[PDB]
Amino acid sequence: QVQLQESGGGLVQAGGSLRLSCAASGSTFGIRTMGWYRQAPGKQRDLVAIISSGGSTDYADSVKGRFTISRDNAKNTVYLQMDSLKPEDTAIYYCNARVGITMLAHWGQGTQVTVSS
Repeated sequence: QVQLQESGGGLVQAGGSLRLSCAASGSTFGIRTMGWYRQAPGKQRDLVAIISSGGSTDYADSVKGRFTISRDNAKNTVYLQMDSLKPEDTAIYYCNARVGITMLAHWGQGTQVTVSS
């Protein structure tokens, strides 16, 4: 069982930055991937950044070059550095790992990101 603790979001001006933190606990040793998802108002939740245990990363086109996902193994935390924020980035952000059809963990409350202009 893996629990995920999301933090770092909030209200920020366009062009500003936020750093999201996804802290994992439980059977964390075997986590293959970890993704940052976002869910804009009224929209499906989509994966926008993902990192492998090896540190490999992948990004949704919309956030490429602006968001950076990284992990600190010692702290069992996966970060999303969000730079050059746009109003279009407003969403609740969640971290999770997909395991087949289902997810590694119950979805957390996520962390609201609101980008004002």
